[PDB]
Amino acid sequence: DRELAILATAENLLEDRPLADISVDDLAKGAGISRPTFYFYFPSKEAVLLTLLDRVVNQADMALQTLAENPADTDRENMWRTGINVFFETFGSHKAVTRAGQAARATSVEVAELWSTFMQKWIAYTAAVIDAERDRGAAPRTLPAHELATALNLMNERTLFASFAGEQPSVPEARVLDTLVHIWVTSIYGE
Amino acid sequence: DRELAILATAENLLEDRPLADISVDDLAKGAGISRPTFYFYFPSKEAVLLTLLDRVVNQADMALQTLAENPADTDRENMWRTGINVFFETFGSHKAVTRAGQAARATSVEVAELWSTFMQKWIAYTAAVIDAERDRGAAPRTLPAHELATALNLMNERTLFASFAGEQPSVPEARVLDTLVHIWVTSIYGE
Ligand SMILES: NS(=O)(=O)c1ccc(C#CCNS(=O)(=O)c2ccccc2)cc1
Ligand SMILES: NS(=O)(=O)c1ccc(C#CCNS(=O)(=O)c2ccccc2)cc1
Repeated sequence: DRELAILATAENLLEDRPLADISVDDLAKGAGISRPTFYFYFPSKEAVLLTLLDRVVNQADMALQTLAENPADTDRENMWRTGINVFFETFGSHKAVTRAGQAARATSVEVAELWSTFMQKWIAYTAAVIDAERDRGAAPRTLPAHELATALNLMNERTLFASFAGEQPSVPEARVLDTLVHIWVTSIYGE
Repeated sequence: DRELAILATAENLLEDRPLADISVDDLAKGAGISRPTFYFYFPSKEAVLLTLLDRVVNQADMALQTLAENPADTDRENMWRTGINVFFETFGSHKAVTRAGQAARATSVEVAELWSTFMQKWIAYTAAVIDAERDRGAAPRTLPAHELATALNLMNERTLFASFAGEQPSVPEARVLDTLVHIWVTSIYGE
Protein backbone atom coordinates (compact mmCIF):
# COMPACT_ATOMS: atom_id res chain seq x y z
CA ASP A 1 0.00 0.00 0.00
CA ARG A 2 1.30 3.52 0.80
CA GLU A 3 1.67 1.78 4.21
CA LEU A 4 4.34 -0.59 2.74
CA ALA A 5 6.13 2.41 1.10
CA ILE A 6 6.32 4.21 4.50
CA LEU A 7 7.72 1.02 6.17
CA ALA A 8 10.24 0.42 3.31
CA THR A 9 11.34 4.13 3.51
CA ALA A 10 11.79 3.93 7.29
CA GLU A 11 13.88 0.65 7.10
CA ASN A 12 16.01 2.18 4.29
CA LEU A 13 16.59 5.48 6.27
CA LEU A 14 17.39 3.58 9.54
CA GLU A 15 20.39 2.00 7.71
CA ASP A 16 22.26 5.37 7.69
CA ARG A 17 20.83 7.23 10.75
CA PRO A 18 18.92 6.82 14.03
CA LEU A 19 15.13 7.39 14.41
CA ALA A 20 15.88 10.68 16.31
CA ASP A 21 17.52 11.99 13.04
CA ILE A 22 14.50 11.02 10.87
CA SER A 23 11.44 13.37 10.58
CA VAL A 24 7.85 12.42 9.71
CA ASP A 25 8.55 14.70 6.67
CA ASP A 26 11.57 12.48 5.73
CA LEU A 27 9.30 9.37 5.82
CA ALA A 28 6.51 11.12 3.85
CA LYS A 29 9.00 12.44 1.24
CA GLY A 30 10.51 8.92 0.83
CA ALA A 31 7.05 7.28 0.42
CA GLY A 32 5.89 9.93 -2.14
CA ILE A 33 3.03 11.24 0.10
CA SER A 34 2.33 14.42 2.14
CA ARG A 35 2.85 14.79 5.91
CA PRO A 36 -0.94 14.69 6.67
CA THR A 37 -1.36 11.59 4.40
CA PHE A 38 1.46 10.00 6.47
CA TYR A 39 -0.51 10.72 9.70
CA PHE A 40 -3.47 8.83 8.19
CA TYR A 41 -1.42 5.56 8.08
CA PHE A 42 0.62 6.03 11.34
CA PRO A 43 0.31 8.32 14.33
CA SER A 44 4.13 8.89 14.73
CA LYS A 45 7.59 7.83 13.41
CA GLU A 46 7.71 5.78 16.71
CA ALA A 47 4.64 3.80 15.50
CA VAL A 48 6.44 3.06 12.19
CA LEU A 49 9.44 1.51 14.09
CA LEU A 50 7.05 -0.48 16.30
CA THR A 51 5.37 -1.93 13.15
CA LEU A 52 8.78 -2.67 11.55
CA LEU A 53 9.96 -4.45 14.74
CA ASP A 54 6.63 -6.35 15.08
CA ARG A 55 7.11 -7.68 11.50
CA VAL A 56 10.75 -8.78 12.17
CA VAL A 57 9.91 -10.45 15.54
CA ASN A 58 6.88 -12.33 14.06
CA GLN A 59 9.03 -13.47 11.08
CA ALA A 60 11.53 -15.03 13.59
CA ASP A 61 8.63 -16.49 15.63
CA MET A 62 6.95 -18.04 12.52
CA ALA A 63 10.32 -19.44 11.24
CA LEU A 64 10.87 -21.04 14.69
CA GLN A 65 7.26 -22.46 14.70
CA THR A 66 7.92 -23.97 11.20
CA LEU A 67 11.16 -25.57 12.43
CA ALA A 68 9.46 -26.86 15.63
CA GLU A 69 6.77 -28.68 13.52
CA ASN A 70 9.44 -29.86 10.93
CA PRO A 71 12.48 -31.20 12.85
CA ALA A 72 15.79 -31.46 10.88
CA ASP A 73 17.11 -35.10 10.77
CA THR A 74 20.63 -34.54 12.21
CA ASP A 75 22.48 -34.81 15.59
CA ARG A 76 21.36 -32.67 18.54
CA GLU A 77 24.22 -30.11 17.96
CA ASN A 78 23.00 -29.38 14.37
CA MET A 79 19.36 -29.18 15.66
CA TRP A 80 20.20 -26.40 18.20
CA ARG A 81 22.32 -24.76 15.48
CA THR A 82 19.28 -24.76 13.12
CA GLY A 83 17.10 -23.14 15.79
CA ILE A 84 19.64 -20.47 16.85
CA ASN A 85 20.19 -19.79 13.07
CA VAL A 86 16.51 -18.60 12.76
CA PHE A 87 17.44 -15.65 15.00
CA PHE A 88 20.89 -15.11 13.42
CA GLU A 89 19.43 -14.96 9.87
CA THR A 90 16.17 -13.11 10.71
CA PHE A 91 17.58 -10.27 12.86
CA GLY A 92 20.86 -10.34 10.82
CA SER A 93 18.75 -9.62 7.68
CA HIS A 94 17.17 -6.56 9.45
CA LYS A 95 20.15 -5.03 11.34
CA ALA A 96 18.91 -1.40 11.14
CA VAL A 97 15.45 -2.36 12.51
CA THR A 98 17.10 -4.60 15.21
CA ARG A 99 19.47 -1.71 16.30
CA ALA A 100 16.67 0.96 16.35
CA GLY A 101 14.23 -1.52 18.03
CA GLN A 102 16.76 -2.25 20.81
CA ALA A 103 17.31 1.53 21.30
CA ALA A 104 13.51 2.40 21.42
CA ARG A 105 13.08 -0.15 24.14
CA ALA A 106 14.35 2.27 26.84
CA THR A 107 11.80 4.93 25.68
CA SER A 108 8.78 2.96 24.34
CA VAL A 109 6.57 0.84 26.61
CA GLU A 110 5.02 -0.85 23.49
CA VAL A 111 8.52 -1.73 22.12
CA ALA A 112 9.65 -3.02 25.61
CA GLU A 113 6.44 -5.11 25.96
CA LEU A 114 6.76 -6.51 22.38
CA TRP A 115 10.34 -7.73 22.97
CA SER A 116 9.36 -9.04 26.48
CA THR A 117 6.35 -11.04 25.14
CA PHE A 118 8.42 -12.79 22.48
CA MET A 119 11.47 -13.41 24.72
CA GLN A 120 9.07 -15.12 27.22
CA LYS A 121 7.64 -17.30 24.37
CA TRP A 122 11.12 -18.27 23.04
CA ILE A 123 12.41 -19.04 26.57
CA ALA A 124 9.28 -21.13 27.34
CA TYR A 125 9.85 -23.11 24.09
CA THR A 126 13.63 -23.52 24.85
CA ALA A 127 12.82 -24.87 28.39
CA ALA A 128 10.18 -27.32 26.90
CA VAL A 129 12.79 -28.79 24.47
CA ILE A 130 15.44 -29.08 27.29
CA ASP A 131 12.74 -30.85 29.44
CA ALA A 132 11.90 -33.22 26.50
CA GLU A 133 15.67 -33.90 26.14
CA ARG A 134 15.87 -34.70 29.91
CA ASP A 135 12.66 -36.89 29.72
CA ARG A 136 14.17 -39.01 26.85
CA GLY A 137 17.40 -39.27 28.96
CA ALA A 138 19.66 -37.38 26.45
CA ALA A 139 20.25 -34.37 28.84
CA PRO A 140 21.09 -34.55 32.60
CA ARG A 141 18.85 -32.88 35.23
CA THR A 142 21.16 -29.96 36.24
CA LEU A 143 19.79 -26.39 36.50
CA PRO A 144 16.02 -25.82 36.40
CA ALA A 145 15.21 -25.85 32.66
CA HIS A 146 13.45 -22.41 32.66
CA GLU A 147 16.36 -20.60 34.39
CA LEU A 148 18.94 -22.25 32.02
CA ALA A 149 16.72 -21.25 29.03
CA THR A 150 16.41 -17.66 30.34
CA ALA A 151 20.18 -17.08 30.57
CA LEU A 152 20.89 -18.79 27.18
CA ASN A 153 18.23 -16.62 25.45
CA LEU A 154 19.57 -13.40 27.12
CA MET A 155 23.11 -14.47 26.06
CA ASN A 156 21.87 -14.76 22.47
CA GLU A 157 19.91 -11.43 22.56
CA ARG A 158 23.01 -9.54 23.78
CA THR A 159 25.70 -11.40 21.77
CA LEU A 160 23.76 -11.33 18.40
CA PHE A 161 23.07 -7.61 18.87
CA ALA A 162 26.74 -6.79 19.75
CA SER A 163 27.89 -8.69 16.60
CA PHE A 164 25.28 -7.03 14.34
CA ALA A 165 25.94 -3.51 15.78
CA GLY A 166 29.75 -4.00 15.43
CA GLU A 167 30.18 -3.21 19.19
CA GLN A 168 33.50 -3.41 20.99
CA PRO A 169 33.56 -5.98 22.45
CA SER A 170 31.76 -8.45 20.12
CA VAL A 171 32.23 -11.92 18.62
CA PRO A 172 32.84 -11.42 14.87
CA GLU A 173 29.58 -12.06 12.92
CA ALA A 174 31.20 -15.00 11.02
CA ARG A 175 32.01 -16.76 14.41
CA VAL A 176 28.95 -15.90 16.55
CA LEU A 177 26.66 -18.82 15.49
CA ASP A 178 29.32 -21.47 16.34
CA THR A 179 30.18 -19.64 19.63
CA LEU A 180 26.53 -19.68 20.79
CA VAL A 181 25.91 -23.29 19.66
CA HIS A 182 28.96 -24.48 21.71
CA ILE A 183 27.73 -22.78 24.94
CA TRP A 184 24.08 -24.05 24.38
CA VAL A 185 25.16 -27.68 23.73
CA THR A 186 27.78 -27.90 26.57
CA SER A 187 25.39 -26.17 29.07
CA ILE A 188 22.33 -28.31 28.06
CA TYR A 189 24.10 -31.73 27.78
CA GLY A 190 27.03 -31.31 30.23
CA GLU A 191 27.08 -32.83 33.84
CA ASP B 1 34.12 16.87 50.02
CA ARG B 2 31.04 18.70 48.63
CA GLU B 3 32.00 16.44 45.66
CA LEU B 4 31.16 13.31 47.74
CA ALA B 5 27.84 14.91 48.88
CA ILE B 6 26.84 15.54 45.20
CA LEU B 7 27.72 11.88 44.29
CA ALA B 8 25.86 10.49 47.37
CA THR B 9 22.79 12.69 46.51
CA ALA B 10 22.80 11.52 42.89
CA GLU B 11 23.06 7.76 43.85
CA ASN B 12 20.25 8.24 46.44
CA LEU B 13 17.96 10.09 43.89
CA LEU B 14 18.66 7.49 41.12
CA GLU B 15 17.07 4.84 43.42
CA ASP B 16 13.56 6.37 42.90
CA ARG B 17 13.81 8.07 39.45
CA PRO B 18 15.80 8.23 36.19
CA LEU B 19 18.53 10.85 35.46
CA ALA B 20 16.11 12.60 33.00
CA ASP B 21 13.79 13.30 36.05
CA ILE B 22 16.65 14.75 38.17
CA SER B 23 17.70 18.46 37.79
CA VAL B 24 21.09 20.02 38.59
CA ASP B 25 18.98 21.98 41.16
CA ASP B 26 17.80 18.64 42.72
CA LEU B 27 21.48 17.54 43.10
CA ALA B 28 22.55 20.95 44.49
CA LYS B 29 19.60 21.02 46.94
CA GLY B 30 20.45 17.45 48.14
CA ALA B 31 24.17 18.30 48.64
CA GLY B 32 23.36 21.56 50.54
CA ILE B 33 25.04 23.84 47.91
CA SER B 34 23.84 26.34 45.24
CA ARG B 35 23.45 25.58 41.52
CA PRO B 36 26.60 27.60 40.55
CA THR B 37 28.63 25.87 43.35
CA PHE B 38 27.44 22.54 41.82
CA TYR B 39 28.81 23.64 38.39
CA PHE B 40 32.21 24.22 40.05
CA TYR B 41 32.50 20.47 40.93
CA PHE B 42 30.79 18.98 37.79
CA PRO B 43 29.88 20.37 34.38
CA SER B 44 26.50 18.47 34.13
CA LYS B 45 24.26 15.86 35.85
CA GLU B 46 25.59 13.53 33.05
CA ALA B 47 29.15 14.04 34.42
CA VAL B 48 27.93 13.06 37.92
CA LEU B 49 26.57 9.69 36.56
CA LEU B 50 29.81 9.11 34.64
CA THR B 51 31.81 9.60 37.89
CA LEU B 52 29.40 7.31 39.82
CA LEU B 53 29.72 4.60 37.13
CA ASP B 54 33.54 5.02 36.95
CA ARG B 55 33.71 4.40 40.75
CA VAL B 56 31.48 1.25 40.54
CA VAL B 57 33.37 -0.22 37.52
CA ASN B 58 36.82 0.40 39.14
CA GLN B 59 35.57 -1.18 42.43
CA ALA B 60 34.66 -4.37 40.44
CA ASP B 61 37.99 -4.19 38.54
CA MET B 62 40.04 -3.80 41.78
CA ALA B 63 38.08 -6.63 43.52
CA LEU B 64 38.82 -8.89 40.51
CA GLN B 65 42.56 -7.86 40.54
CA THR B 66 42.69 -8.75 44.30
CA LEU B 67 41.12 -12.15 43.62
CA ALA B 68 43.46 -12.79 40.63
CA GLU B 69 46.56 -12.21 42.88
CA ASN B 70 44.94 -14.20 45.82
CA PRO B 71 43.42 -17.42 44.41
CA ALA B 72 40.79 -19.20 46.60
CA ASP B 73 41.88 -22.80 47.51
CA THR B 74 38.82 -24.74 46.22
CA ASP B 75 37.71 -26.71 43.09
CA ARG B 76 37.54 -24.95 39.71
CA GLU B 77 33.68 -24.53 39.96
CA ASN B 78 34.00 -22.53 43.25
CA MET B 79 36.88 -20.48 41.72
CA TRP B 80 34.73 -19.30 38.73
CA ARG B 81 31.88 -18.74 41.21
CA THR B 82 34.16 -16.47 43.32
CA GLY B 83 35.13 -14.44 40.24
CA ILE B 84 31.58 -14.07 38.85
CA ASN B 85 30.49 -13.12 42.45
CA VAL B 86 32.71 -9.95 42.28
CA PHE B 87 30.37 -8.64 39.56
CA PHE B 88 27.17 -9.94 41.23
CA GLU B 89 28.03 -8.26 44.58
CA THR B 90 29.61 -5.05 43.18
CA PHE B 91 26.93 -4.10 40.61
CA GLY B 92 24.21 -5.69 42.84
CA SER B 93 25.27 -3.26 45.62
CA HIS B 94 24.84 -0.28 43.19
CA LYS B 95 21.66 -1.22 41.23
CA ALA B 96 20.49 2.39 40.63
CA VAL B 97 23.93 3.41 39.25
CA THR B 98 24.10 0.16 37.17
CA ARG B 99 20.56 0.79 35.68
CA ALA B 100 21.23 4.53 34.93
CA GLY B 101 24.77 3.71 33.61
CA GLN B 102 23.36 1.10 31.20
CA ALA B 103 20.71 3.62 30.01
CA ALA B 104 23.25 6.53 29.48
CA ARG B 105 25.29 4.26 27.29
CA ALA B 106 23.00 4.87 24.26
CA THR B 107 23.41 8.68 24.70
CA SER B 108 26.90 9.20 26.20
CA VAL B 109 30.09 8.41 24.25
CA GLU B 110 32.13 8.62 27.54
CA VAL B 111 29.75 6.13 29.28
CA ALA B 112 29.84 3.76 26.20
CA GLU B 113 33.68 3.96 26.05
CA LEU B 114 34.01 3.38 29.85
CA TRP B 115 31.89 0.19 29.75
CA SER B 116 33.69 -0.94 26.51
CA THR B 117 37.20 -0.46 28.02
CA PHE B 118 36.40 -2.53 31.10
CA MET B 119 34.47 -5.26 29.22
CA GLN B 120 37.58 -5.66 26.96
CA LYS B 121 39.83 -5.96 30.08
CA TRP B 122 37.52 -8.52 31.80
CA ILE B 123 37.17 -10.58 28.58
CA ALA B 124 40.98 -10.51 28.04
CA TYR B 125 41.48 -11.75 31.65
CA THR B 126 38.73 -14.46 31.23
CA ALA B 127 40.41 -15.73 27.99
CA ALA B 128 43.89 -15.80 29.74
CA VAL B 129 42.51 -18.01 32.58
CA ILE B 130 40.74 -20.36 30.06
CA ASP B 131 44.10 -20.57 28.13
CA ALA B 132 45.98 -21.34 31.42
CA GLU B 133 43.33 -24.04 32.15
CA ARG B 134 43.89 -25.52 28.63
CA ASP B 135 47.75 -25.29 29.04
CA ARG B 136 47.61 -27.28 32.36
CA GLY B 137 45.31 -29.81 30.56
CA ALA B 138 42.21 -29.17 32.78
CA ALA B 139 40.11 -27.64 29.90
CA PRO B 140 39.79 -29.03 26.31
CA ARG B 141 40.77 -26.91 23.26
CA THR B 142 37.25 -26.20 21.85
CA LEU B 143 36.26 -22.65 20.81
CA PRO B 144 38.93 -19.95 20.54
CA ALA B 145 39.36 -18.76 24.15
CA HIS B 146 38.73 -15.03 23.36
CA GLU B 147 35.44 -15.68 21.50
CA LEU B 148 34.19 -18.03 24.32
CA ALA B 149 35.18 -15.34 26.90
CA THR B 150 33.40 -12.61 24.89
CA ALA B 151 30.03 -14.44 24.80
CA LEU B 152 30.26 -15.53 28.50
CA ASN B 153 30.99 -11.92 29.59
CA LEU B 154 28.12 -10.52 27.40
CA MET B 155 25.84 -13.25 28.89
CA ASN B 156 26.77 -12.03 32.38
CA GLU B 157 26.38 -8.29 31.50
CA ARG B 158 22.85 -8.90 30.14
CA THR B 159 21.66 -11.55 32.65
CA LEU B 160 22.96 -9.67 35.81
CA PHE B 161 21.34 -6.45 34.57
CA ALA B 162 17.96 -8.15 33.79
CA SER B 163 17.96 -9.70 37.32
CA PHE B 164 18.92 -6.41 39.03
CA ALA B 165 16.40 -4.34 36.97
CA GLY B 166 13.61 -6.91 37.66
CA GLU B 167 13.04 -7.29 33.86
CA GLN B 168 10.62 -9.77 32.35
CA PRO B 169 12.19 -12.10 31.44
CA SER B 170 14.94 -12.51 34.08
CA VAL B 171 16.52 -15.20 36.26
CA PRO B 172 15.49 -14.43 39.87
CA GLU B 173 18.36 -12.61 41.69
CA ALA B 174 18.67 -15.50 44.23
CA ARG B 175 19.29 -18.01 41.32
CA VAL B 176 21.38 -15.95 38.85
CA LEU B 177 24.87 -16.67 40.32
CA ASP B 178 24.36 -20.49 40.18
CA THR B 179 22.80 -20.22 36.66
CA LEU B 180 25.84 -18.30 35.29
CA VAL B 181 28.41 -20.54 37.07
CA HIS B 182 26.79 -23.68 35.50
CA ILE B 183 26.99 -22.26 31.93
CA TRP B 184 30.63 -20.97 32.47
CA VAL B 185 31.87 -24.32 33.90
CA THR B 186 30.09 -26.61 31.34
CA SER B 187 31.14 -24.33 28.40
CA ILE B 188 34.80 -23.99 29.60
CA TYR B 189 35.38 -27.66 30.67
CA GLY B 190 32.94 -29.55 28.37
CA GLU B 191 34.04 -31.47 25.15
N1 LIG C 1 16.01 -16.28 20.82
S1 LIG C 1 17.37 -17.34 21.01
O1 LIG C 1 18.35 -17.03 19.95
O2 LIG C 1 17.95 -17.39 22.39
C1 LIG C 1 16.75 -18.97 20.76
C2 LIG C 1 15.50 -19.38 21.31
C3 LIG C 1 15.06 -20.68 21.04
C4 LIG C 1 15.78 -21.51 20.23
C5 LIG C 1 15.36 -22.82 20.01
C6 LIG C 1 15.13 -23.96 19.93
C7 LIG C 1 14.92 -25.40 19.95
N2 LIG C 1 14.30 -25.75 18.69
S2 LIG C 1 15.38 -26.67 17.78
O3 LIG C 1 16.65 -25.87 17.65
O4 LIG C 1 14.60 -26.91 16.53
C8 LIG C 1 15.65 -28.30 18.47
C9 LIG C 1 14.64 -29.29 18.37
C10 LIG C 1 14.90 -30.55 18.92
C11 LIG C 1 16.10 -30.86 19.53
C12 LIG C 1 17.08 -29.88 19.69
C13 LIG C 1 16.86 -28.61 19.13
C14 LIG C 1 16.97 -21.08 19.68
C15 LIG C 1 17.43 -19.80 19.95
N1 LIG D 1 32.27 -9.43 33.91
S1 LIG D 1 31.82 -11.09 34.02
O1 LIG D 1 30.78 -11.23 35.05
O2 LIG D 1 31.48 -11.75 32.71
C1 LIG D 1 33.26 -11.95 34.54
C2 LIG D 1 34.55 -11.65 34.00
C3 LIG D 1 35.66 -12.34 34.49
C4 LIG D 1 35.52 -13.26 35.49
C5 LIG D 1 36.61 -14.00 35.94
C6 LIG D 1 37.47 -14.72 36.23
C7 LIG D 1 38.50 -15.73 36.47
N2 LIG D 1 39.12 -15.39 37.73
S2 LIG D 1 38.73 -16.57 38.89
O3 LIG D 1 37.23 -16.68 38.94
O4 LIG D 1 39.42 -16.05 40.10
C8 LIG D 1 39.53 -18.14 38.55
C9 LIG D 1 40.91 -18.29 38.78
C10 LIG D 1 41.49 -19.54 38.50
C11 LIG D 1 40.75 -20.61 38.04
C12 LIG D 1 39.40 -20.46 37.76
C13 LIG D 1 38.79 -19.22 38.04
C14 LIG D 1 34.27 -13.51 36.03
C15 LIG D 1 33.16 -12.84 35.54
